[PDB]
Amino acid sequence: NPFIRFEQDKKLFRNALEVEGLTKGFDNGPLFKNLNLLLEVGEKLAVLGTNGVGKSTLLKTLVGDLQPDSGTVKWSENARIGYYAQDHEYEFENDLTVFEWMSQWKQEGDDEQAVRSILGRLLFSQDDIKKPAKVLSGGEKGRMLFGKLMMQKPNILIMDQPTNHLDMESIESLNMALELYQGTLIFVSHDREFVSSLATRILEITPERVIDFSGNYEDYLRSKGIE
Amino acid sequence: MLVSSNVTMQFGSKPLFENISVKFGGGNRYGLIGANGSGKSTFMKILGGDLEPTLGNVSLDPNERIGKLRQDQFAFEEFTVLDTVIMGHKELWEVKQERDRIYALPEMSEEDGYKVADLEVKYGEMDGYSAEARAGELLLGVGIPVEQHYGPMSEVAPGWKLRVLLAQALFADPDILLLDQPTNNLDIDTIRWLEQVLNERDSTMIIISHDRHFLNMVCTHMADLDYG
Amino acid sequence: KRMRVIREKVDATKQYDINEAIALLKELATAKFVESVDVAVNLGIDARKSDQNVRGATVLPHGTGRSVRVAVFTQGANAEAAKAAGAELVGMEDLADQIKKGEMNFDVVIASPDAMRVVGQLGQVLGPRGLMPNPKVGTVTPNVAEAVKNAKAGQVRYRNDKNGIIHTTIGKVDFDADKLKENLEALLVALKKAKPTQAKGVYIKKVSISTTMGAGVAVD
RNA sequence: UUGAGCCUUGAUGUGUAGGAUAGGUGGGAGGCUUUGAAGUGUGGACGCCAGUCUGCAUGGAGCCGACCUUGAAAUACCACC
Ligand SMILES: Nc1ncnc2c1ncn2[C@@H]1O[C@H](COP(=O)(O)OP(=O)(O)OP(=O)(O)O)[C@@H](O)[C@H]1O
Ligand SMILES: Nc1ncnc2c1ncn2[C@@H]1O[C@H](COP(=O)(O)OP(=O)(O)OP(=O)(O)O)[C@@H](O)[C@H]1O
Ligand code: NA
Ligand code: NA
Repeated sequence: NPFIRFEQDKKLFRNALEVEGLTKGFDNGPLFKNLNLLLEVGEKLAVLGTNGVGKSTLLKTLVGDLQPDSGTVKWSENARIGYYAQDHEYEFENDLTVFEWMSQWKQEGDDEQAVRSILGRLLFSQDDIKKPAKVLSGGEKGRMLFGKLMMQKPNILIMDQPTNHLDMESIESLNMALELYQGTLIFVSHDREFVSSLATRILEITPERVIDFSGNYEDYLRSKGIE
Repeated sequence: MLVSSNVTMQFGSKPLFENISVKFGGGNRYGLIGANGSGKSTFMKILGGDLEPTLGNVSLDPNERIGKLRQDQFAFEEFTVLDTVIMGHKELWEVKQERDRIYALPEMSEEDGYKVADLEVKYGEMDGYSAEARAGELLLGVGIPVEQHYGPMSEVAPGWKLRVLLAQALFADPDILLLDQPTNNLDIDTIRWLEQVLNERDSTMIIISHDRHFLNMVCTHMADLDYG
Repeated sequence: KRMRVIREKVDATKQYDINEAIALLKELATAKFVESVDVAVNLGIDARKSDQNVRGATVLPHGTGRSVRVAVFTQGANAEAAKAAGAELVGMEDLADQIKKGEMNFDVVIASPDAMRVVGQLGQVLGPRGLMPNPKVGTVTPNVAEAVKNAKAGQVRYRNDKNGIIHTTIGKVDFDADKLKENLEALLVALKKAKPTQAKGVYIKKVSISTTMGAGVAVD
């Protein structure tokens, strides 16, 4: 059972995000129509909706790598964003040793004694820290990105499907790691258990119109009419 | 039926798995479970022959068409979706494309004509005439539109071509299915369709899955890969 | 109805005699038709494996009792050779590309090794229905004149069912028992000589002769 | 009473693009119905729920392949499965 826990270096107050008129589409036009929202601090926003629709590309626009058609996204002043992309190959195509790859993100005020502690908690013991970063398992890679988020210590976590290639032990450790998190969280998942365990607001998009909520997934289903 | 004897793969200075010897076969479905980094993908590579073991054997019958899954490649990207799912049948694909090449090159001489007649009868026996139709009746199940069935592999979306790569594996009822994490980044409806279409088949299937509700749904045996 | 009044009269369990089965079929010939008789044998082979496939064609000692226009598929001298053999088709590159492009088919196909206009033009029509000639089946013959006698002389082809059954027409209820017995024997001998190398078990399990509108019975 | 094997008889095995819930061989395509109809008057079973199978008849004596879109044709039917 890996020991994962995200902390927050500089807590930020009042609104953490605001999105004003974020219409965008690639070639179907209204991928999401006239989005308008304001995300407070401590929100755990689970963005649902399932398939081919802009379930992602919302996160990509929020981080900025996918320019929107119209609209402006105003992050908080000190907002530091930890991004866990759904497709994360580009950060491992470069072939560094696991130790160097985890050491890229060491911050001001920590050693390579403290660098290796994250890998130790992530169960990379003595030889699995000598492998090329390219040759690693899918779960052993998702964990290695979790250990980069932990190392950067963000105050806004955006995670595109953080439950990929992770066994029961990992989706039981990270679930409570994010539950103890004190900060802004934006995530997307399909399994009706991980999203239901930790969520205070649901924003799911349907290929005609977004629908927003203000409660957890159980109340969401009862209001939808699902037994 | 597939057998493996003393596979013993090792790169480093710690045992990975030792003297693995097991008979896979009989129509049973073996969910292969384990931790996040133990042996599963490098074991379904060995069972398909992608990499030979450090010292061991894998035995298969002279003709047993292994239907295995991707997610070690993404970039075929040279041809249409129909003829992309078709080439899951590595036997039929070669005869089809070779006879197309022969038709392209002039002329059908006596070497060419006698080289082609037997390939044509082989194609008929392999029922390539109704190959594209049965491929399309599966692409519709996966969720790809009929009007763009014939589009090339660049027309498809990056998040939509893993659907085609999944449909390739289970093309025409191939015995021994090597499924490596098939349900990842798939939806509830597609998962239900897949677990329904795998429930109507008599073909041993070794499946990697880290979830419980799919293994507990389809699988019969629960092969583990822990402790070595 | 007739199928309700003959089902009791004929039983499929009792493997009737070689002459008794034919006699019973002749007695039961009632439908107002020429009523071609057919024969179905159950070879013992594994159709899942290609090397145990039995593709063949032989000239029956009497004939099928029907005439089919053996369309010649050839070009050049080889295609023109069949014109003097008395065939019901004309072989040309255009005549197979345009004339044979929309044409359904002939009764059978001759083989031409010189011309090539009727090779890729068939496609779903020339191969999907099983009319394409192959060297083993004798359709792709070196000589159009040879194919004329191999098809117009009373030659019958056969390919396995997906479960390993060979059935084909043998004659008509007008034909006599003395002709039909040798007609069946020739086909049985042909299959016996055409048995593949790896044929486990007995390769002739059941032999049922039947009419179009009648039932069938085992003969051996 | 309940397992299993075997035999005999009957059903079930649409996604398009089709009239319509066509299994592959191919025998034929003009054959099925009056030892008493397609529809009707009315039962049950099955289902991707659109549609199929079956008792008997006051009356009952007429339905489909030919066309046609498909890689492929038809409960016109019998065949070996
Ligand atoms: N890089 C791209 N180039 C072109 N079109 C794209 C690109 N990325 C996405 N699209 C298009 O925009 C659509 C939105 O895809 P999106 O990432 O929102 O899907 P998703 O719901 O996250 O999918 P999945 O769960 O299958 O990963 C895609 O289906 C595709 O049509
Ligand atoms: N070239 C290599 N060098 C060193 N170690 C390697 C190499 N290739 C693979 N490995 C190791 O082999 C193991 C493979 O693990 P495996 O792929 O079975 O994990 P998984 O996440 O359970 O699988 P899956 O992706 O199939 O769900 C890992 O421990 C990985 O580090
Ligand atoms: Na996505
Ligand atoms: Na892997």
